[PDB]
Amino acid sequence: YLTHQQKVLRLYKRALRHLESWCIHRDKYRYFACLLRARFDEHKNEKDMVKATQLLREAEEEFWHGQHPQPYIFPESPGGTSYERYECYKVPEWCLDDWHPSEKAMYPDYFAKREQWKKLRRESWEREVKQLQEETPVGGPRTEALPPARKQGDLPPLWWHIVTRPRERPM
Amino acid sequence: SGDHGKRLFIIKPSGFY
Amino acid sequence: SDAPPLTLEGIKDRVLYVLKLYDKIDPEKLSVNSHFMKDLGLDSLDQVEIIMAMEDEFGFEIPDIDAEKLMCPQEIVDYIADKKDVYE
Amino acid sequence: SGYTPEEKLRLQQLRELRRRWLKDQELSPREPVLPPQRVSPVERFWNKFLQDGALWKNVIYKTYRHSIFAFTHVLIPVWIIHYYLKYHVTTKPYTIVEKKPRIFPGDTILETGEVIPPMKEFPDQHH
Amino acid sequence: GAHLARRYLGDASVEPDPLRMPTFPPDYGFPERKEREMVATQQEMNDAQLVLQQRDYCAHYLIRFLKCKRDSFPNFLACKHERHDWDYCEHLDYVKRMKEFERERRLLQRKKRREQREAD
Amino acid sequence: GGGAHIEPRYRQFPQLTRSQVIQAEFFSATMWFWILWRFWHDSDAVLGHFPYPDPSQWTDEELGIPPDDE
Amino acid sequence: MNMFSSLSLVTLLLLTMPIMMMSFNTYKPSNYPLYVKTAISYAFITSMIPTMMFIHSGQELIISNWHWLTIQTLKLSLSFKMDYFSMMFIPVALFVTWSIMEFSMWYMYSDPNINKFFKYLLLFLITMLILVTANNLFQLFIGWEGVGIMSFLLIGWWYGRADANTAALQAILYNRIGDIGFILAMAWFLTNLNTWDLQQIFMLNPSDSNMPLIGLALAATGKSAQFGLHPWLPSAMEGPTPVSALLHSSTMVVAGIFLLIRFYPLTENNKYIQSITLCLGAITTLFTAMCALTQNDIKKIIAFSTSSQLGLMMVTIGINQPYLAFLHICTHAFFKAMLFMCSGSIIHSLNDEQDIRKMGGLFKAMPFTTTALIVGSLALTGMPFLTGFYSKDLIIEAANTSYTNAWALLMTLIATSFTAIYSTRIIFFALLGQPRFPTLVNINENNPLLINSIKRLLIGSLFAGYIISNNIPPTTIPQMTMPYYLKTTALIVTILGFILALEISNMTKNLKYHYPSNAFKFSTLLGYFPTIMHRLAPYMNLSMSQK
Amino acid sequence: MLKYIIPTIMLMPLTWLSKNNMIWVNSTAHSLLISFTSLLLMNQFGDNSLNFSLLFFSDSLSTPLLILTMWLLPLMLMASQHHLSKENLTRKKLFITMLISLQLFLIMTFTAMELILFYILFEATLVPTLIIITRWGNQTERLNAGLYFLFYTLAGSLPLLVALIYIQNTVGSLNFLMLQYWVQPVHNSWSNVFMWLACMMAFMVKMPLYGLHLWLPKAHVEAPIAGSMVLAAVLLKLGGYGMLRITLILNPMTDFMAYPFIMLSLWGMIMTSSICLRQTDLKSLIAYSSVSHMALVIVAILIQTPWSYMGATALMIAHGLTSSMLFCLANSNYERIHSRTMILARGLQTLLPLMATWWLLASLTNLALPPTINLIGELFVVMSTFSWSNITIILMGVNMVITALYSLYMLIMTQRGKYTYHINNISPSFTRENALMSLHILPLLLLTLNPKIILGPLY
Amino acid sequence: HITKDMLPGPYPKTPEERAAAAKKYNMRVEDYEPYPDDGTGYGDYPKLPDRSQQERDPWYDWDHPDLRLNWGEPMHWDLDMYIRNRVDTSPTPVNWNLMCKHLFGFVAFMLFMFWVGETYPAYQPVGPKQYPYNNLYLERGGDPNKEPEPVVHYEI
Amino acid sequence: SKMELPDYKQWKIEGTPLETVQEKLAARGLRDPWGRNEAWRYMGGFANNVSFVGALLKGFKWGFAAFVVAIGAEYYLESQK
Ligand SMILES: C[C@H](CCC(=O)O)[C@H]1CC[C@H]2[C@@H]3[C@H](O)C[C@@H]4C[C@H](O)CC[C@]4(C)[C@H]3C[C@H](O)[C@]12C
Ligand SMILES: *C(=O)CCCCCCCCCCCCC
Repeated sequence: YLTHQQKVLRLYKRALRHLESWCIHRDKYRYFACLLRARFDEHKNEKDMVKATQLLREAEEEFWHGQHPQPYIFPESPGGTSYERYECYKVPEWCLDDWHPSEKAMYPDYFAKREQWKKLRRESWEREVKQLQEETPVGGPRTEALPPARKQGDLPPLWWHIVTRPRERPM
Repeated sequence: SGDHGKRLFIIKPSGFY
Repeated sequence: SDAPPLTLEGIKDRVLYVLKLYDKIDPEKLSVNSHFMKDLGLDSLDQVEIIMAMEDEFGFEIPDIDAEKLMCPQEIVDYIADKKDVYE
Repeated sequence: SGYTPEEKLRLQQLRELRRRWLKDQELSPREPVLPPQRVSPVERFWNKFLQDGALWKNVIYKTYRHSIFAFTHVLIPVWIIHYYLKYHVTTKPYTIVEKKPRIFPGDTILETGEVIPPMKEFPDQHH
Repeated sequence: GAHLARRYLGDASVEPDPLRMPTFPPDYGFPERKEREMVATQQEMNDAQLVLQQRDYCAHYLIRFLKCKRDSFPNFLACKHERHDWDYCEHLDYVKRMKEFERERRLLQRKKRREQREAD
Repeated sequence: GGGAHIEPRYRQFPQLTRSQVIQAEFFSATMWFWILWRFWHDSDAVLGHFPYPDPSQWTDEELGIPPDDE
Repeated sequence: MNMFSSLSLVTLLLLTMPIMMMSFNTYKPSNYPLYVKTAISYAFITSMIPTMMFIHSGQELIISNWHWLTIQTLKLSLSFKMDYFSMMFIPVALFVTWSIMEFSMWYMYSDPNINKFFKYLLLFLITMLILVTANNLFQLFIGWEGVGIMSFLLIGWWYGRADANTAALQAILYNRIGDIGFILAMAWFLTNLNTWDLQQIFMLNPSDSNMPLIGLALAATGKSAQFGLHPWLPSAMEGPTPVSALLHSSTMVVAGIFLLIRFYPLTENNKYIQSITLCLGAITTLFTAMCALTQNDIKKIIAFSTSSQLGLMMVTIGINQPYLAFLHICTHAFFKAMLFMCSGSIIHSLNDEQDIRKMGGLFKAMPFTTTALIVGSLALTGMPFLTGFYSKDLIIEAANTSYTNAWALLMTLIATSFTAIYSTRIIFFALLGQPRFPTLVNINENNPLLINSIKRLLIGSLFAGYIISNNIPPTTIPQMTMPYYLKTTALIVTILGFILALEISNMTKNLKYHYPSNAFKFSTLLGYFPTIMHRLAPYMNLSMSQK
Repeated sequence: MLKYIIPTIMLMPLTWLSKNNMIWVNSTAHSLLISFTSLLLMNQFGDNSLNFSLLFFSDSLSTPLLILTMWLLPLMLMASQHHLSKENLTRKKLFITMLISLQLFLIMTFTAMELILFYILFEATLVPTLIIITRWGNQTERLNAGLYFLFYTLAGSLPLLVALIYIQNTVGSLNFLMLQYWVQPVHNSWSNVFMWLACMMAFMVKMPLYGLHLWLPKAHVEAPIAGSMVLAAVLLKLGGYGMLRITLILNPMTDFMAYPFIMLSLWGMIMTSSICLRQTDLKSLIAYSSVSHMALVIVAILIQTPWSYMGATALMIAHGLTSSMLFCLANSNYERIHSRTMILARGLQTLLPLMATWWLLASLTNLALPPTINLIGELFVVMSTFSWSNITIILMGVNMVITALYSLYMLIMTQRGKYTYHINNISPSFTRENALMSLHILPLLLLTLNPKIILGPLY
Repeated sequence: HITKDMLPGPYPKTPEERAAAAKKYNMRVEDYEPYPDDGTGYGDYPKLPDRSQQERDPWYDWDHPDLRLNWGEPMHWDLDMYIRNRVDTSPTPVNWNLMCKHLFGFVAFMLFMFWVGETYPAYQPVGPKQYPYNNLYLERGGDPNKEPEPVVHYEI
Repeated sequence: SKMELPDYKQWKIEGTPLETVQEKLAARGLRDPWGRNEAWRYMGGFANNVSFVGALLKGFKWGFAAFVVAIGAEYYLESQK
């Protein structure tokens, strides 16, 4: 749903690129982007909610008849060339423990530093959940927010997986 | 490669076997 | 891709120049903590242009939500580096 | 709405370790420590023999690669192919066929010794 | 083509049948028609081994050009003197062919212009 | 691995190397040379090596068309 | 004779042993990229040695070194009918890929699968060589399918990519349908005739042969990415440009044409079959190019440029001009391979980007690419005294100078015209114009092989066409007599594209508005063929499968 | 063939009397040696087959299966000891003993020179097969599958048993060689119709033919790795061998009788093939592979042309090697992710580098990559079928096109994509697995060097 | 090892059966609905909108990211068919009803023109070609016994 | 790196066709908010863009210079045999 306000911003954000796609040239697009800007400024001060409902409806059908068949896309996003083009090069962080000691011994700096992640994963384990138990709504969480740590030097609850994720470009 | 150090770790299954 | 590495400090001056290329952003009012809504007086319409300028300045698309919450340069700096895995 | 107070600090809470999670990837200079592996005497000579450099010295190394592969992979199979055809494939009937040579006026044969007639008298056009 | 409409839009009867021709007698309107002497002989063509699509009346001229190519190796352009003979000779056949294309048409026009009064 | 042969730049025109400029322009110069040389040497091929007979100007003199009265 | 025979097959046997180095031996690590390339270097030189004998002496030997099976009254064998086609074609594929192999070292520099790629790149060459030299359907068919397997893997090189997995399958799915016609020939010949080797069919010279040719047309369709079986070719550009250039723009999609040339004797006789071929070639070339004028990504335009060119290749078959169709493919192979490599310069220059709306001004930033992109397009445009002219001009004269279908024949004049319409867009959008590339520009072609590779191909696009056209044997009639407007209708109509295209290019800068055109959306979306087919049929089989 | 029979038998005492911890040691080595000796049967002749005694005989049609058949046995022991390790010695040897017996019950099955003998030995095979699945099956949830086996014997074996015995009284004897000279034309009459069905129906359940295939997919859910491999490697081929065998005495009546089967067979392929796509179960789709494949063999037999039988011989050998490999390949996950769910795990290429190779290498043969034997047979079917009726080409055309779909669907759905995050136990490929798989592709490919042996006596 | 009742069951013939039924699938009874009761007998599994998994936005973080599915979600009956590579129903810029009509017209015209072209083909203003030796009948493997009927081409 | 940046004030619509864009939007009652952003695209030599004819007349005199020498050699050489 995203409430009324967000929809215009998400539409306004998306609207420009397609316009830029048809006009292409920066100076040309910049010209009609201001003309496009001249639109949403007029209806910036609209207050009556039903009045604001009808206007945005038009921006849907109106946009549906202006969209470029081949708009420009950043390669690293859906519709881009570089989407899911380097996923395989990311590797699970949990495969190390199966490493033969020959491979493991090559990296003494790494594992000794890893032990401060597993140790930091387990020593902080018991406390963090208790932080959430009282911070979790009764009968089931209402929303998917994740509260932060609420003490000195406390890890955020459920932090391991997010932090321990790969890098965009590992090699 | 193009800089001193910046040698990134390699994560893989245990290929010794 | 040869070797154009990036650094946390380096992104900072890039952010400012994108913020310097904004006509409305006075050079003397441009700072890391300059909240767009308050310190720079830049509204949602103005902010999107910067984020759009940023998207063309880094070659990565920011999703819808990740452009809304950026109402100061520090969030962007806290945001770009996290996206581009920049650690040093 | 900007990042909420919980959001604002929480990302740094994770971003502290997310970035540090990249720091563990830092590698020791000695890596990848791997066994020396055997070096056959074929390599041993050319490891030092080619370290001086320059145009003259390394072309023979280029020619060596070309020459060694030539015998093993060009001169050997071509020799081998010859024997196969020359004593096993041809000996069978209708094995290797060839479209017969073209015949033109006034050409002499060798097996027979005969000579083809020339062509008729051209009208001597403006040519 | 200007004549194309004269068939699919004009009176196609005068427009010849490009396949069935010659429809009227070859000797029609032409007494003592010469048989086009064939310079190249059946064994010579077999000796040449050319593709039958190339064994038309001007085979003799063509045969020489090919031989020069074989002799001219590595050169290929030497036979231009011989090249200018056959291809320019076939141009005479090319023109001579078009005579069949129209000569039949005029007999139909000749016939039409003759029987029209007979029936009217 | 030559030690950062060319540095990057920020909003500036990237550095141009002498090898590319010499080779590109040397190669670029050679691009149009083959056009002129071939054109002049055998311009016979540009617009038909031989003329085409004018179909409208031919004659019943050689076409063998019987006279109209006949 | 014996030298000619031995040197005929040394090349193939030369390529095999390097592959064995991946099963046995750990001799030379960290050199496979360069190591593999040199085989193609030597392969071209040695292969030309039979060629030069082939040119001078016209020696077309048949070699059957090993017998592999014999069933009752039908005998199989590993025969090598060294004939016109492979002797001249193989050198083209060898050298055309020579640049690609050397170039690919830098293009795929960051890939740890570079050895796998070099390993697999050669494997495709293995298929084509035996495929082209195949003297029999069975031997031919094995390669006829071999490319598909390599085609799938090389298309889906980035196995993480969602579309790449589908895209490789998408190519496969159409490819499978191709063999259906192929097997019919195999079935028809064994059923009616009693052998599959190409020799006996030409020996018996069937009087009535309508059905197997229909299979050949259908089989050629699948491998020729023609109208009806086109949609898969565009989707194969997801892979590396060398994969696209080497396979889907140089040789792989031309196999369907290749066989039709191999079976020229049968198709020609029944002009109805010739009529069948023209209809596909006519409709395909017009549609393929027509969509290219609109598509944004350059590689998409490049792919359709081959697709439109492919139409002429088939069209030449429809007029009983086999060796000429062979020429266009080889001449097309000379430069179209370069274009994608040159376009790769744009792809690598802009940090893996293809959309031309963020391109422009590379004339001074990348003159060398502008010195190489321009050159190849000239032959494609039909410019005189270029590899395209040495076939386009000669063949285009046959397009309207033989018994044809008017409606289909008109499709030829448009095709040549649309060929150059998109070409100015690529150069104008990418090379000329104001700088539209992003702020952080990494325009630096400082790699040796790229410079070296671009050099070598640029030689072929120019010198080869005259050499070949002045060195090929006479296998047809020289058709030079025709009205001058019909003589160079390509030149008359090719320039018309410039006039309208240049007007459009000027109309690009003009600050006038954009209008959604039905002839644009239809042509921009590729005429609804992919989207409608990629959404109708998939539901039917899966949804109805449960029943 | 006593030379082959007895050495297998003594392996049963080998299990009991061997070093308790060396039961896996001796079995493979001792069993393997038998595999090498298996080759000696290949002393075939052009015209006459190889007949030893009044009981046992071998020929081109049965020779490759015998050599193939024994080959499987060591592999089944290999694939099992991981999960049989959980079992105790007192009950562990019970698993090997049954497998050893089934080898005796099989080799003699393909060399029975008397049809009743063939039938007898053939019938007993279900006991080793069933007890293998039932007692030592991972599932014991009362699938109620007794109906199928109840139905099978009622409509299959039992009518077949009576059918055979009826022939012996009339002709005089049921020796397979003897019928080669005393077979008589079987005119179209009501009685022979029923004989024809009983003489054919039993096998169709085991090919399995279309409409009767409901039982096969469920088996691999229950049967452990060992049972599954033999089911498609061996047990399915029994029907084909019998059908190829008994069909010597069904002329000319088989002509009109064939059509109802053929349409099921020809149409069943596309239905069976496309159903592969909707099979959410690894083992089911792997099972479905056999269903469509064998349908080709059936038609080749019914058209009963000299060319066709060559394809079935090649096809029968070809498929069994592949699917038997596939079960272990897919089963290799069941020993890691502890289920048969295809979609659950993905992208095995990164966590198991080599393993994706085997999926690639084996998948090609399934989709008939030339010149592999698979295409040699499958293609031979197309040639022979087309002569029967040109319209048949379309069904073959579509089926092969469909074949590539699932041939690559699992190879895509499992060997690519993001590693499942919550999955964290993906261990490196084991030596047992690496070697065990290699035993399949190698001979399957190496047969391409000398495919002549697997062309049936027709060649 | 899940409880029996926590597995798909017969059609809930009364809302009270739905009230407990939707609890097994965890779905709100308001959206939960079993497929229509008939001989079909799918059970009581959710009758979710028959749509494409692609619809769920990728940038949402799920427990099955590429699958874009949340753990414990009630799967789709045709889920194995609606996955990304399989059946997809992403909206298009142009109407499906119009696009199908537009595409058919394009082809339906193309075929018609070819028939006219094949009913009105092209031929240059020239007659039939001429070949001596009675059309090379003997050179095409003709019969020596029978003399080909002469086809003589005169000068012209 | 330190990565010195160019001065933003250097890139302005003045002296470039961007200026007259502001003129048109100025006439309509508006102004371009990113004119200086695009200025670098038309400054520092980036304004210099060669028209299609220029792409069709690249190095003509360099080609034409040798063209005179190319045909000139034949003219005198033919006289000198
Ligand atoms: C056979 C020889 C082993 C010598 C050694 O290990 O000391 C190895 C060493 C490096 C190899 C060579 C390198 O791989 C590259 C050489 C240059 C060309 O690429 C052709 C192959 C080429 C000619 C190879 C032939 C052969 O495999 C070589 C020569
Ligand atoms: C057909 O192929 C060309 C048709 C072009 C139109 C020409 C119609 C008018 C021509 C009249 C003068 C030439 C007549 C031979």
